[PDB]
Amino acid sequence: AVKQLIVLKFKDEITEAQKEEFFKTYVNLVNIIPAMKDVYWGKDVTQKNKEEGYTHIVEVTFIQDYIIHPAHVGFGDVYRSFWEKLLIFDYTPRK
Amino acid sequence: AVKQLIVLKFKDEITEAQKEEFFKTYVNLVNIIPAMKDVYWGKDVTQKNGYTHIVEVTFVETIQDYIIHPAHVGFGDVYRSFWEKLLIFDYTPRK
Repeated sequence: AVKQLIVLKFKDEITEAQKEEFFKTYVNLVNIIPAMKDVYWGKDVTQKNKEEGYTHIVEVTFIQDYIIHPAHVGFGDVYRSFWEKLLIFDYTPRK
Repeated sequence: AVKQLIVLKFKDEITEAQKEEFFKTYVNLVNIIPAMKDVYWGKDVTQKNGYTHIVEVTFVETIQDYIIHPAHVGFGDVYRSFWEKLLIFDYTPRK
């Protein structure tokens, strides 16, 4: 199974309630994007690399059907102003 | 459950065989460290952004035990010349 890791920092203007609604909306995308099987998210507690400033993590389990899906594109349309930086990684987890 | 996410880029001199050995050793750490419950790793395929690899470790208090642990310290002592940069995040996955 294939995973997508999203690492992000929100702009300073964005409030806590706004972030909770951002993640809740992204989690509910699972029910309307057939490619999306699972989503978890989390906030970094240790701030080991605070020079970089990334604060949150999203784990999505599945990608082209998702990328152009209007729900996915629409989510990007609504919330793009929320994030100051963003890294995306796609990979197959192994041992 | 608490997860540790490690994002890294290797030095250009590091070879594919070395990286494979790096990850197999890191994965076997689950056998030596009681706090370490599970490990997966993967290589980013998309290159959307310089980071190339991810490691997912499954366990916050029992993270301190891992961090100080001689096997974890020893792993860093062996292999830290391998990586050019790394990010580390600790979080509790939720939805």
